Amino acid sequence: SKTFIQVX
Amino acid sequence: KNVLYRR
Repeated sequence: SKTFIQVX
Repeated sequence: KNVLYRR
């Protein structure tokens, strides 16, 4: 599972 | 669990 956590 | 970050 590819989780893309956006930071700003 | 592929935790990646996108700025």
